[PDB]
Amino acid sequence: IVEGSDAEIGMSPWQVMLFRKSPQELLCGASLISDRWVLTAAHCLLYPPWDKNFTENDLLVRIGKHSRTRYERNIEKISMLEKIYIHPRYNWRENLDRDIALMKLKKPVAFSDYIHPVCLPDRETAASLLQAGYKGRVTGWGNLKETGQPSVLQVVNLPIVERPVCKDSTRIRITDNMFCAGYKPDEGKRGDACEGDSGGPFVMKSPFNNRWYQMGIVSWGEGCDRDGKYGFYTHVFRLKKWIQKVIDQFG
Amino acid sequence: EADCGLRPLFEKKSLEDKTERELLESYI
Amino acid sequence: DFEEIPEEYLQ
Ligand SMILES: *[C@@H]1O[C@H](CO)[C@@H](O)[C@H](O)[C@H]1NC(C)=O
Ligand SMILES: N=C(N)c1ccc(Cl)cc1
Ligand code: NA
Ligand code: NA
Repeated sequence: IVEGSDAEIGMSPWQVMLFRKSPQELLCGASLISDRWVLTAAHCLLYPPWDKNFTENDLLVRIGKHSRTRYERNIEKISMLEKIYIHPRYNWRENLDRDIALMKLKKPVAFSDYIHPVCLPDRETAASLLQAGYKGRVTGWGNLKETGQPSVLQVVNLPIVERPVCKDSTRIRITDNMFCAGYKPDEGKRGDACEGDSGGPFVMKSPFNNRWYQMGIVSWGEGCDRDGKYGFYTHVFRLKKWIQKVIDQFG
Repeated sequence: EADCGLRPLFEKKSLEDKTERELLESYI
Repeated sequence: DFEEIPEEYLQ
């Protein structure tokens, strides 16, 4: 995260770190949506242009974390993966359309002060909140600048951007399964996700019921925190029927 | 979950985090 | 760069 700040303890208790077993390293962010399901970006797991195609046994998830690099004894919980599910129409060839994946854990994780699931939006919460100028929050352990790494989880609040401005900022084809967020050059304030934040959550706190909802997944950007560029996020609500179908049939 | 999105150290104790108000103020 | 995690999670 660029131009963010250190998270408070327990501020993002749904935040998950996707961790490579060998060599031991951060791969991506992710989020906890129930005691046995973790949501992330498909490109964290499958990206053939970079020879990336992880299997379950390659990976672990670390839940309840704050420090990036420490083993947070008595706080974090480390879970193995039973199964990866990637959206069947994830478009890694062109523009990362439908950049969404689920991971089922081998055993349920116990909730705690530090470990708690985020809500997924209903149609009405999505319609109400996914409006240009409304701010969400992005969290992760990724790089602090495009060209460096945080001690602890970073947080930044960013406004959703009008769809024409998103489209006019890039040559990539934008789809209805994406939204973009960030400040405009004339707005002064700054901030973005960056390398290593992919797969983590874009959340909004509903003013109707005071619950946090995951509206987006950190998906892609061209650089980090560049003027006139914006971060792109997977539109979780638009893909929720697939999420539900996976959970209903494999959970 | 019935309990989703309510943080133990924040909403469940009626404590506010340092920047959540910035989000609320944008919801106009 | 990362602190070693317990061996039980790698077995
Ligand atoms: C990814 O790997 C699995 C085997 O691990 C394979 O069945 C699948 O087709 C691969 N996907 C691509 C796009 O190469
Ligand atoms: N440069 C990146 N890796 C990047 C990825 C995702 C976002 Cl939303 C912003 C930047
Ligand atoms: Na364009
Ligand atoms: Na920017």
